[PDB]
Amino acid sequence: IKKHLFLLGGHDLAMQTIVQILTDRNVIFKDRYLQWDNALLSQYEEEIQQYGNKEPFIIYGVELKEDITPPTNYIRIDHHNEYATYPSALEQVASILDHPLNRYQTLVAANDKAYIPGMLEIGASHEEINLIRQEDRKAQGVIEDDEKLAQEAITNGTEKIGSLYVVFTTANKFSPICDRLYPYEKLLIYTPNELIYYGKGINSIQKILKRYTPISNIFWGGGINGFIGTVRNRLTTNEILNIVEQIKLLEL
Ligand SMILES: Nc1ncnc2c1ncn2[C@@H]1O[C@H](COP(=O)(O)O[C@H]2[C@@H](O)[C@H](n3cnc4c(N)ncnc43)O[C@@H]2CSCC[C@H](N)C(=O)O)[C@@H](O)[C@H]1O
Ligand SMILES: [Mn+2]
Repeated sequence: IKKHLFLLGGHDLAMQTIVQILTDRNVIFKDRYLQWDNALLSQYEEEIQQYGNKEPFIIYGVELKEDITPPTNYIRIDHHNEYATYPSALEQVASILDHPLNRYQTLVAANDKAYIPGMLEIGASHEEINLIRQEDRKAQGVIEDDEKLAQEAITNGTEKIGSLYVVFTTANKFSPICDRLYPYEKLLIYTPNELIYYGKGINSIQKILKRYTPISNIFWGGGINGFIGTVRNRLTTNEILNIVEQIKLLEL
Protein backbone atom coordinates (compact mmCIF):
# COMPACT_ATOMS: atom_id res chain seq x y z
CA ILE A 1 0.00 0.00 0.00
CA LYS A 2 2.95 2.28 0.72
CA LYS A 3 4.32 3.80 -2.48
CA HIS A 4 8.07 4.30 -2.80
CA LEU A 5 10.05 7.34 -3.95
CA PHE A 6 13.84 7.21 -4.23
CA LEU A 7 16.05 10.31 -4.30
CA LEU A 8 19.59 9.56 -5.45
CA GLY A 9 22.86 11.04 -4.21
CA GLY A 10 26.32 11.23 -5.70
CA HIS A 11 27.10 9.03 -8.68
CA ASP A 12 29.40 6.00 -8.53
CA LEU A 13 29.22 2.42 -9.78
CA ALA A 14 26.86 1.39 -6.97
CA MET A 15 24.60 4.38 -7.62
CA GLN A 16 24.62 3.59 -11.35
CA THR A 17 23.62 0.01 -10.50
CA ILE A 18 20.84 1.39 -8.28
CA VAL A 19 19.46 3.39 -11.22
CA GLN A 20 19.20 0.20 -13.28
CA ILE A 21 17.30 -1.71 -10.59
CA LEU A 22 14.94 1.21 -9.94
CA THR A 23 14.41 1.56 -13.69
CA ASP A 24 13.77 -2.16 -14.25
CA ARG A 25 11.24 -2.26 -11.38
CA ASN A 26 9.09 0.73 -12.47
CA VAL A 27 9.95 2.65 -9.30
CA ILE A 28 9.40 6.37 -8.90
CA PHE A 29 12.88 7.83 -8.51
CA LYS A 30 14.68 11.12 -9.09
CA ASP A 31 18.31 11.39 -10.22
CA ARG A 32 19.86 14.85 -10.64
CA TYR A 33 23.32 13.53 -11.63
CA LEU A 34 24.96 14.63 -8.40
CA GLN A 35 28.58 14.06 -7.39
CA TRP A 36 30.09 13.02 -4.07
CA ASP A 37 30.51 16.65 -2.94
CA ASN A 38 27.04 17.98 -3.79
CA ALA A 39 24.71 15.16 -2.66
CA LEU A 40 22.46 17.46 -0.65
CA LEU A 41 18.86 16.63 0.20
CA SER A 42 17.99 20.21 -0.80
CA GLN A 43 18.81 19.20 -4.39
CA TYR A 44 15.37 17.53 -4.26
CA GLU A 45 13.58 20.32 -2.38
CA GLU A 46 10.81 20.30 -4.98
CA GLU A 47 10.21 16.57 -4.48
CA ILE A 48 10.25 16.93 -0.68
CA GLN A 49 7.53 19.58 -0.95
CA GLN A 50 5.42 17.38 -3.22
CA TYR A 51 5.75 14.04 -1.43
CA GLY A 52 6.80 15.13 2.07
CA ASN A 53 4.25 14.22 4.78
CA LYS A 54 1.92 12.78 2.12
CA GLU A 55 0.37 9.62 3.48
CA PRO A 56 0.81 6.84 0.86
CA PHE A 57 4.44 7.64 0.05
CA ILE A 58 7.73 6.77 1.70
CA ILE A 59 10.71 8.86 0.59
CA TYR A 60 14.06 7.05 0.48
CA GLY A 61 17.11 9.31 0.38
CA VAL A 62 20.11 7.41 -0.95
CA GLU A 63 23.33 8.86 0.50
CA LEU A 64 22.06 12.43 0.85
CA LYS A 65 23.30 15.00 3.34
CA GLU A 66 20.28 16.29 5.28
CA ASP A 67 20.96 20.00 4.94
CA ILE A 68 17.20 20.59 5.23
CA THR A 69 14.82 18.98 7.70
CA PRO A 70 13.46 15.73 6.23
CA PRO A 71 9.70 15.07 6.38
CA THR A 72 8.16 12.40 8.60
CA ASN A 73 7.82 9.91 5.72
CA TYR A 74 11.53 10.15 4.82
CA ILE A 75 13.92 7.23 5.34
CA ARG A 76 17.69 7.62 5.18
CA ILE A 77 19.53 5.03 3.09
CA ASP A 78 23.21 5.41 3.95
CA HIS A 79 26.28 3.46 5.04
CA HIS A 80 28.64 6.16 6.34
CA ASN A 81 29.77 7.67 9.64
CA GLU A 82 27.53 6.29 12.38
CA TYR A 83 26.24 3.74 9.83
CA ALA A 84 29.63 2.74 8.43
CA THR A 85 28.89 -0.86 9.48
CA TYR A 86 25.73 -1.11 7.37
CA PRO A 87 25.68 -2.76 3.93
CA SER A 88 26.10 -0.59 0.86
CA ALA A 89 23.11 1.48 -0.21
CA LEU A 90 22.85 -0.79 -3.26
CA GLU A 91 22.27 -3.78 -0.98
CA GLN A 92 19.76 -1.87 1.16
CA VAL A 93 17.81 -0.71 -1.90
CA ALA A 94 17.68 -4.22 -3.39
CA SER A 95 16.40 -5.55 -0.05
CA ILE A 96 13.65 -2.91 0.02
CA LEU A 97 12.60 -4.05 -3.47
CA ASP A 98 12.95 -7.81 -2.79
CA HIS A 99 15.44 -7.81 -5.68
CA PRO A 100 18.09 -10.57 -5.76
CA LEU A 101 21.52 -9.27 -6.78
CA ASN A 102 23.36 -11.14 -9.52
CA ARG A 103 27.09 -11.89 -9.52
CA TYR A 104 28.01 -8.57 -11.15
CA GLN A 105 25.86 -6.56 -8.72
CA THR A 106 27.23 -8.39 -5.67
CA LEU A 107 30.71 -7.37 -6.82
CA VAL A 108 29.53 -3.77 -7.22
CA ALA A 109 28.23 -3.84 -3.64
CA ALA A 110 31.41 -5.44 -2.25
CA ASN A 111 33.68 -2.95 -4.02
CA ASP A 112 31.39 -0.10 -2.97
CA LYS A 113 31.53 -1.20 0.67
CA ALA A 114 35.01 -2.68 0.97
CA TYR A 115 37.01 -1.91 -2.19
CA ILE A 116 39.29 -4.67 -3.58
CA PRO A 117 39.49 -6.54 -0.23
CA GLY A 118 35.70 -6.78 -0.39
CA MET A 119 35.68 -8.22 -3.91
CA LEU A 120 38.42 -10.71 -3.05
CA GLU A 121 36.31 -12.02 -0.17
CA ILE A 122 33.53 -13.18 -2.50
CA GLY A 123 36.07 -14.77 -4.83
CA ALA A 124 36.55 -12.15 -7.54
CA SER A 125 39.05 -12.88 -10.28
CA HIS A 126 41.72 -10.39 -11.33
CA GLU A 127 39.63 -9.60 -14.42
CA GLU A 128 36.46 -8.92 -12.43
CA ILE A 129 38.43 -6.67 -10.07
CA ASN A 130 39.86 -4.72 -13.01
CA LEU A 131 36.42 -4.41 -14.62
CA ILE A 132 34.74 -3.12 -11.45
CA ARG A 133 37.51 -0.61 -10.73
CA GLN A 134 37.44 0.69 -14.31
CA GLU A 135 33.66 1.19 -14.22
CA ASP A 136 33.73 2.63 -10.70
CA ARG A 137 36.29 5.28 -11.68
CA LYS A 138 34.37 6.07 -14.87
CA ALA A 139 31.14 6.49 -12.89
CA GLN A 140 32.94 8.79 -10.43
CA GLY A 141 33.83 10.97 -13.42
CA VAL A 142 37.59 10.47 -13.40
CA ILE A 143 39.19 11.40 -16.72
CA GLU A 144 42.64 11.26 -18.30
CA ASP A 145 43.89 14.29 -16.36
CA ASP A 146 43.05 12.59 -13.05
CA GLU A 147 45.18 9.60 -14.08
CA LYS A 148 47.97 12.00 -15.10
CA LEU A 149 48.28 13.69 -11.70
CA ALA A 150 47.90 10.30 -10.01
CA GLN A 151 51.09 9.02 -11.65
CA GLU A 152 52.79 12.35 -10.88
CA ALA A 153 51.90 12.30 -7.18
CA ILE A 154 53.11 8.72 -6.72
CA THR A 155 56.45 9.44 -8.42
CA ASN A 156 57.23 12.86 -6.93
CA GLY A 157 54.93 13.45 -3.95
CA THR A 158 54.99 10.15 -2.05
CA GLU A 159 56.94 8.99 0.99
CA LYS A 160 56.51 5.89 3.15
CA ILE A 161 56.70 6.28 6.94
CA GLY A 162 56.59 2.78 8.39
CA SER A 163 53.50 1.04 7.02
CA LEU A 164 51.93 4.37 5.98
CA TYR A 165 52.05 5.86 2.49
CA VAL A 166 51.78 9.66 2.44
CA VAL A 167 50.91 11.30 -0.89
CA PHE A 168 50.71 15.02 -1.60
CA THR A 169 48.74 15.79 -4.74
CA THR A 170 46.87 18.54 -6.54
CA ALA A 171 44.54 15.94 -8.09
CA ASN A 172 40.76 16.20 -7.88
CA LYS A 173 39.83 12.50 -7.72
CA PHE A 174 41.79 10.13 -5.48
CA SER A 175 40.66 6.70 -6.72
CA PRO A 176 43.41 6.52 -9.42
CA ILE A 177 46.03 6.93 -6.68
CA CYS A 178 44.45 4.19 -4.55
CA ASP A 179 44.29 1.74 -7.46
CA ARG A 180 47.91 2.31 -8.50
CA LEU A 181 49.21 1.85 -4.94
CA TYR A 182 47.09 -1.16 -3.95
CA PRO A 183 47.95 -3.26 -2.02
CA TYR A 184 48.71 -1.13 1.04
CA GLU A 185 47.97 -1.19 4.75
CA LYS A 186 47.69 2.58 5.31
CA LEU A 187 47.35 5.38 2.75
CA LEU A 188 47.18 9.11 3.51
CA ILE A 189 46.42 11.45 0.59
CA TYR A 190 46.28 15.18 1.22
CA THR A 191 45.95 18.40 -0.81
CA PRO A 192 46.26 21.99 0.51
CA ASN A 193 42.63 21.86 1.67
CA GLU A 194 41.63 18.18 1.80
CA LEU A 195 42.84 14.84 3.12
CA ILE A 196 41.50 11.29 3.15
CA TYR A 197 42.99 8.36 5.08
CA TYR A 198 42.61 4.76 3.92
CA GLY A 199 43.36 1.56 5.83
CA LYS A 200 43.87 0.32 9.37
CA GLY A 201 42.59 2.16 12.44
CA ILE A 202 40.30 4.92 11.22
CA ASN A 203 39.05 5.54 14.77
CA SER A 204 42.46 6.79 15.91
CA ILE A 205 42.39 9.02 12.83
CA GLN A 206 38.93 10.23 13.86
CA LYS A 207 40.26 11.16 17.30
CA ILE A 208 42.96 13.25 15.60
CA LEU A 209 40.52 15.02 13.26
CA LYS A 210 38.07 15.88 16.05
CA ARG A 211 40.83 17.97 17.65
CA TYR A 212 40.92 20.27 14.60
CA THR A 213 37.40 20.53 13.13
CA PRO A 214 33.76 19.80 14.00
CA ILE A 215 32.33 16.39 13.12
CA SER A 216 30.28 17.96 10.30
CA ASN A 217 33.52 18.24 8.28
CA ILE A 218 34.42 14.55 8.79
CA PHE A 219 33.07 11.52 6.93
CA TRP A 220 34.06 7.86 7.11
CA GLY A 221 33.00 4.43 5.96
CA GLY A 222 34.20 1.13 4.57
CA GLY A 223 34.61 -0.56 7.95
CA ILE A 224 37.31 -0.74 10.60
CA ASN A 225 40.02 -0.43 7.92
CA GLY A 226 38.02 1.67 5.46
CA PHE A 227 38.44 5.39 4.85
CA ILE A 228 37.99 8.70 6.66
CA GLY A 229 38.39 12.16 5.17
CA THR A 230 37.68 15.87 5.44
CA VAL A 231 35.26 17.96 3.40
CA ARG A 232 37.15 19.97 0.78
CA ASN A 233 37.98 23.63 1.52
CA ARG A 234 36.75 23.37 5.12
CA LEU A 235 40.23 23.20 6.71
CA THR A 236 43.18 25.52 6.15
CA THR A 237 46.52 24.30 4.82
CA ASN A 238 48.23 24.53 8.21
CA GLU A 239 45.37 22.54 9.75
CA ILE A 240 45.86 19.83 7.12
CA LEU A 241 49.63 19.78 7.71
CA ASN A 242 49.17 19.45 11.48
CA ILE A 243 46.82 16.50 10.94
CA VAL A 244 49.36 14.94 8.56
CA GLU A 245 52.05 15.20 11.25
CA GLN A 246 49.75 13.72 13.90
CA ILE A 247 48.93 10.80 11.60
CA LYS A 248 52.65 10.20 11.01
CA LEU A 249 53.24 10.21 14.78
CA LEU A 250 51.06 7.09 15.03
CA GLU A 251 53.84 5.28 13.15
CA LEU A 252 56.19 5.85 16.11
N1 LIG B 1 39.36 0.98 2.32
C1 LIG B 1 39.23 1.57 1.10
N2 LIG B 1 40.30 1.99 0.40
C2 LIG B 1 40.18 2.57 -0.81
N3 LIG B 1 39.01 2.79 -1.41
C3 LIG B 1 37.84 2.42 -0.82
C4 LIG B 1 37.89 1.77 0.50
N4 LIG B 1 36.62 1.52 0.85
C5 LIG B 1 35.82 1.96 -0.16
N5 LIG B 1 36.56 2.49 -1.16
C6 LIG B 1 36.05 3.08 -2.42
O1 LIG B 1 35.67 4.44 -2.20
C7 LIG B 1 34.37 4.71 -2.72
C8 LIG B 1 33.42 5.01 -1.58
O2 LIG B 1 32.23 5.60 -2.10
P1 LIG B 1 31.18 6.32 -1.11
O3 LIG B 1 30.64 5.34 -0.15
O4 LIG B 1 29.98 6.96 -1.97
O5 LIG B 1 31.95 7.48 -0.30
C9 LIG B 1 32.40 8.67 -0.93
C10 LIG B 1 31.46 9.80 -0.57
O6 LIG B 1 30.10 9.37 -0.58
C11 LIG B 1 31.92 10.15 0.83
N6 LIG B 1 31.58 11.55 1.17
C12 LIG B 1 30.72 11.93 2.12
N7 LIG B 1 30.63 13.28 2.19
C13 LIG B 1 31.45 13.79 1.26
C14 LIG B 1 31.84 15.14 0.80
N8 LIG B 1 31.32 16.26 1.35
N9 LIG B 1 32.75 15.23 -0.21
C15 LIG B 1 33.28 14.14 -0.77
N10 LIG B 1 32.98 12.88 -0.40
C16 LIG B 1 32.08 12.64 0.59
O7 LIG B 1 33.34 9.95 0.81
C17 LIG B 1 33.70 9.08 -0.26
C18 LIG B 1 34.58 9.83 -1.25
S1 LIG B 1 36.21 9.99 -0.60
C19 LIG B 1 37.28 10.57 -1.87
C20 LIG B 1 36.93 12.01 -2.24
C21 LIG B 1 37.95 12.58 -3.22
N11 LIG B 1 37.87 14.05 -3.21
C22 LIG B 1 37.68 12.06 -4.60
O8 LIG B 1 36.95 12.68 -5.36
O9 LIG B 1 38.23 10.92 -5.01
C23 LIG B 1 33.94 3.46 -3.47
O10 LIG B 1 34.21 3.62 -4.86
C24 LIG B 1 34.81 2.36 -2.91
O11 LIG B 1 35.15 1.42 -3.93
MN1 LIG C 1 28.10 6.17 -2.81
